[PDB]
Amino acid sequence: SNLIEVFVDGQSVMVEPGTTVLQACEKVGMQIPRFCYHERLSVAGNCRMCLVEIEKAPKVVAACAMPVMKGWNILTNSEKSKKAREGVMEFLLANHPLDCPICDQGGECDLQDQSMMFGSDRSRFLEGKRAVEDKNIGPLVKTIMTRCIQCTRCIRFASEIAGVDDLGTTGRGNDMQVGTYIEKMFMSELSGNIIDICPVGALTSKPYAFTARPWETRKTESIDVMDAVG
Amino acid sequence: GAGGALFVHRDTPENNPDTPFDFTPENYKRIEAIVKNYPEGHKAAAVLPVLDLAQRQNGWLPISAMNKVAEILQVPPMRVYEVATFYTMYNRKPVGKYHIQVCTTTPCMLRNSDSILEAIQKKLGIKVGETTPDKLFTLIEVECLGACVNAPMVQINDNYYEDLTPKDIEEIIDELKAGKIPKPGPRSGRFSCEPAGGLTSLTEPPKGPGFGVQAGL
Amino acid sequence: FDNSTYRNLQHHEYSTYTFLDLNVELSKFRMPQPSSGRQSPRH
Amino acid sequence: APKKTSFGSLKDEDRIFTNLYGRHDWRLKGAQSRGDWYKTKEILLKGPDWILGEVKTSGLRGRGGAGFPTGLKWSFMNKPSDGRPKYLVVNADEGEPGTCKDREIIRHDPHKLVEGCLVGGRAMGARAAYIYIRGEFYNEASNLQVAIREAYEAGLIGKNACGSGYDFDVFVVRGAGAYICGEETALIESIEGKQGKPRLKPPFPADVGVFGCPTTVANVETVAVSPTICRRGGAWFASFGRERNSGTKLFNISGHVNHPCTVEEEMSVPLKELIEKHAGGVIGGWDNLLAVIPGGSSTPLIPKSVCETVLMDFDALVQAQTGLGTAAVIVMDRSTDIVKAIARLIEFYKHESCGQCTPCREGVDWMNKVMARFVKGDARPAEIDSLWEISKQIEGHTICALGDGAAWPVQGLIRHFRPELEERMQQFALQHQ
Ligand SMILES: NC(=O)C1=CN([C@@H]2O[C@H](COP(=O)(O)OP(=O)(O)OC[C@H]3O[C@@H](n4cnc5c(N)ncnc54)[C@H](O)[C@@H]3O)[C@@H](O)[C@H]2O)C=CC1
Ligand SMILES: Cc1cc2nc3c(=O)[nH]c(=O)nc-3n(C[C@H](O)[C@H](O)[C@H](O)COP(=O)(O)O)c2cc1C
Ligand code: SF4
Ligand code: SF4
Ligand code: SF4
Ligand code: FES
Ligand code: FES
Ligand SMILES: [Mg+2]
Repeated sequence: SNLIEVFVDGQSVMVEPGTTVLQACEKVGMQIPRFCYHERLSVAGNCRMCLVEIEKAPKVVAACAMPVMKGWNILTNSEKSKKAREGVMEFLLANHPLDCPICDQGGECDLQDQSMMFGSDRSRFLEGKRAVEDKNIGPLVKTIMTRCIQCTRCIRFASEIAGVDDLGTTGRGNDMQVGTYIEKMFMSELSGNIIDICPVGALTSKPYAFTARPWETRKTESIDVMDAVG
Repeated sequence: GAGGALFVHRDTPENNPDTPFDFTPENYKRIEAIVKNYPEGHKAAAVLPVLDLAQRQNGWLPISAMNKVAEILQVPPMRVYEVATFYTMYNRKPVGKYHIQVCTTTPCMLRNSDSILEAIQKKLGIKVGETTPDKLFTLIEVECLGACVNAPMVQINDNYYEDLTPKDIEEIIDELKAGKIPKPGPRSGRFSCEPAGGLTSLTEPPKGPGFGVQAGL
Repeated sequence: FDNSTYRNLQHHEYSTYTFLDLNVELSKFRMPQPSSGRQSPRH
Repeated sequence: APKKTSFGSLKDEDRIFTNLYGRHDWRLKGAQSRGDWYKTKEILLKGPDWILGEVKTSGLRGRGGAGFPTGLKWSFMNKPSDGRPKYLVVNADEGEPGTCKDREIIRHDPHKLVEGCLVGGRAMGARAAYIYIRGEFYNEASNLQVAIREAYEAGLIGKNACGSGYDFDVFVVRGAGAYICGEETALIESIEGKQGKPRLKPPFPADVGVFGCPTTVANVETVAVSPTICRRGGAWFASFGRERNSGTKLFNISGHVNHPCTVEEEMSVPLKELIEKHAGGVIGGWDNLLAVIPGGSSTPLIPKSVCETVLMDFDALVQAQTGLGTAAVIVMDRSTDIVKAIARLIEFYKHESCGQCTPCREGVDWMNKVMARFVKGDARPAEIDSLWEISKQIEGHTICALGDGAAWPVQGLIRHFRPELEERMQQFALQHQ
């Protein structure tokens, strides 16, 4: 066949060429940590949480954007990968606001869960944190941009999935802000989905605000009836 | 310190979509020549020059200018906003007639750049991010400008003034506000990147054409 | 043959449009550009 | 006698850039009088394989700072056509603090650059050359445009370039003040009308480059030395410097030296000989020397005890744990606050970070704050090891090498001047109770 042989933790996997390290690892039930990679969005490669060690390679690679080579052995749980994850989460939490009690993403935060599973347990950051002014993009999506981790998921969704190019980044460096740069409503028939793709509470639902916590809710799987798409 | 400026636009009587901006016909010819430089199907590659052209016609970049560039090149206005806010040579706020940038990076800092900066400050009576009440001078600090060998130095509207002492920069300022234009280059009788005195290399006349060509060619 | 004179004195008389004027002048010398097949990626 | 052991004294006849100081006519007629555009048609008719081999045997390495072997990098683009045009992009961003060589090359010897663009494009099969010049170099850009105009009128570039039947265009593109746009993928993105944010690799520009077409990004000096290597032989180029450190190099000596200057010298010249002979020596004498950054701000610094016998090539400076970089030598004597200088460099890197990836965007600003506190001594000795670990977390985990270049000076300062940091810490401690 065209399939090539790779190794995840010494286990042999046969993958189609072009498959990335993340997909090769997930073929054996291992989920590489991520913040900016979405499988229905274009690859970004900027969050750097997916950094993993390839055996006999001095450098860690971004698993979300690196195609697997023939004969590669991926060490998803070696000391290098763990240290890379801890450093990345340290940098992610250096400027994050202490907002978890008031954040609506409280029990549903990928930042929280991946900090508990892959990061350290304390902080050695002894400076002041950054604060970003909030943007208004309509009555559906509530914006609190101090929680933004700059994964640019919303920008990619709007540009590709929604076909609206209103969202972007202004500035550069630490003072790089996601927004519209002008007072503009992000109107789209699919505009609420940016609430879901946002890993953090930077984008939340305004009608849903403060009403419940995820552990309280009971989930019923059903069908939408507002149109014929079902 | 910090950036100081803001990367969000708030509407204002002097800066709004209805603010009048348009390109002159000669500037439209220049835009046409600029766009011709890039392959067909890739016209966004012209946002960098054209936007700069607007800032050359107007002196700064109002939101209407960004919208005009976006309309001309048929790109979403947010992409033009991103380019305008990312690059530091784009003035999203009006500046003085003479925009003075003083390098304060380590190679320039070693050659007493603070003396030049404070000399400018005491000559003009303004701070590091202000404009004179006559709107003739805007002073700011910038990173390395690529003239480290000729440090300390300043840039004034696409001109380099190198090997400066407080007297030299004061003379440049007081001659500039008299209506003239000082000649660029070092102010130390060096007029190049050569060693300060002696010209230790390249003393012999350069060799003629085909001097060291290998055989067979 | 001399070395006491600086020969890069032309840039003392450059205006704000010299670069773009030179680009306009050079426009007539360039080969036709290749085409991607579309007017824009959004087409 | 073969196998020289000493380097650092080459005569003017072997200097590639013969008008570095702008004492001659930079226009076409002067360049032709100095040997430029000589037998270019024959060189083009030799073939891309011949040019690639001539670059290979010269042992030339990338003069942008990374020191990659130029022959292999330019041969990466020797693939057959697949329907996409091929381009050559010349990097003239020149953003490293301390570097001033490419500026002089462009403003004084632009015809060398144009001829090198033609030759390299023929070697790579490039249809055209895009020259991305720094936005602040307006006079240099207009000089380059004048040179390109003269080359077009003389028939040296354009349709039927030099009469070889090869069509080649040279465009000049100006950036707008972004040091990150010196990164090759960031530069490519800036050409395409986007933000100067680097791309990830793979793909490499030889596969997907500018406009999604095969591309090669090269430095100004690397491209400019190409015609001279082709003409004078290439094997002549390898005779200079040590093995794998061949050729001549342009050095920018700045800081605390009597006469800061840009010079050309044999590659493996000792650093002390370079400073004494051309720069006029350290201010206050060689005994007054404290520290030297040998290759621009991105390289770790070295003290006086290492500068005594160190050679100025890639491998020797790697052995000294600093690297050669762009060969911009910043000299600091014993009268400067070295912590403040390194903090100013860290502030530069903080202001120049593009902000795309987490490690750079957060950690460089964190390091800036920590070094700002270190300058005043407002910290504790455990924070030195904390800062070391932070820098190690930044290094090797970023998309581009701006994170590495922000971590390295901090590591050098910690490695060689920890007692100064601790002394400032204790002075601030007892001064403020
Ligand atoms: N001239 C200046 O103003 C500045 C220079 N620098 C220097 O830039 C250097 C770092 O730049 P990088 O591009 O990240 O170095 P790099 O080692 O990653 O590669 C440099 C060149 O080698 C090519 N290359 C490397 N590996 C390749 C591969 N496996 N396949 C194909 N091509 C490959 C790349 O295409 C690139 O063009 C530093 O050493 C720094 O000193 C840094 C800042 C400013
Ligand atoms: C942050 C950063 C900034 C850079 N700036 C420049 C620059 O200004 N000029 C340059 O020639 N190379 C710069 N480089 C290195 C480029 O990658 C290099 O020029 C390019 O790879 C050409 O390599 P070559 O000299 O081997 O041909 C920079 C690299 C980084 C990481
Ligand atoms: S986004 Fe997540 S980590 Fe941040 S405050 Fe909200 S719940 Fe806490
Ligand atoms: S707002 Fe949310 S989805 Fe958008 S870039 Fe920030 S963290 Fe990512
Ligand atoms: S290391 Fe810094 S400059 Fe380079 S891509 Fe990451 S954030 Fe941008
Ligand atoms: S998930 Fe791979 S870099 Fe973000
Ligand atoms: S440090 Fe001032 S020009 Fe580079
Ligand atoms: Mg959310």
